[PDB]
Amino acid sequence: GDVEKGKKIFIMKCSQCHTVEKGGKHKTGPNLHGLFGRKTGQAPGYSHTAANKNKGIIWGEDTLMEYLENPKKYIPGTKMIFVGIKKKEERADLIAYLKKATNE
Amino acid sequence: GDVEKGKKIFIMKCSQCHTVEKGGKHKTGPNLHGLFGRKTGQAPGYSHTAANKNKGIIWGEDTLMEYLENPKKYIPGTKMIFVGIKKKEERADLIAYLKKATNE
Ligand code: HEC
Ligand code: HEC
Repeated sequence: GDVEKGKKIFIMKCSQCHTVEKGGKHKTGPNLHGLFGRKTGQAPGYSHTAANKNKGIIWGEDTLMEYLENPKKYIPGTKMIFVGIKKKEERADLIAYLKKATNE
Repeated sequence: GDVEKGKKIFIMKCSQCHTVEKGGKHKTGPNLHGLFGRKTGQAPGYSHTAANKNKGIIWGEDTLMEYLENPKKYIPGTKMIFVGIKKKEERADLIAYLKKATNE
């Protein structure tokens, strides 16, 4: 994926509720630093729903591709109220950005 | 926005389900008094959906512009069954009316 395009998608669609940088603030949603390789619902210092804590999957490209297409379908009971990103290429670009931004 | 045009839009498209005045009754939808500056899904005495309670954003001009364009896109799971207002000028006029009427 294209990280430059992914950053723009993040700003447009996600930044209302999330930060990505190390030590970045929790907003409506959790700060996402450290996301990849982590079990669902373990953002440090954030109060997740039981649903997000109990999904049990490991965040990576494939599980994010599915979640971000339709969050409530993947995690019924989530408090993330976001319709999803329909286009596969857009999710791929977004996820490439997240992979970079949440690990630097 | 044009408050007088906004009032007409409100009567035509919204009043079947909503009141705006202080102490106004809940109908299908919540009374909207006090809307601006409030987090989503906090209308006093009204039973909101989890989705409207969890969206977690603050109502204001920009967030209402987006919500009213396509309610279910912004708040998937909403029980507000309303298509939206397509035209930006109409949304802006409506929102100007709401900003006045829900604060007086
Ligand atoms: C506010 C209306 C949100 C928008 C827009 C987006 N997200 Fe979100 N997200 C939000 C909340 C409230 C939560 C917690 C959900 C819960 O039930 O506890 C989340 C969670 C996520 C997660 C999971 C984090 C984890 O398990 O560690 C991810 C990966 C996530 N959000 C990503 C994300 C992206 C990439 C968005 C733009 C496409 C996005 N969210 C939008 C609230 C909101
Ligand atoms: C009945 C068919 C509706 C019409 C027409 C409109 N709205 Fe509505 N609205 C309705 C319901 C049942 C709800 C509650 C939704 C839920 O899931 O809990 C709402 C909610 C709103 C809100 C949010 C209120 C809040 O979070 O405090 C707003 C701002 C709102 N409605 C505005 C609104 C406007 C301006 C309308 C005309 C364009 C309108 N609604 C139509 C039901 C119905």
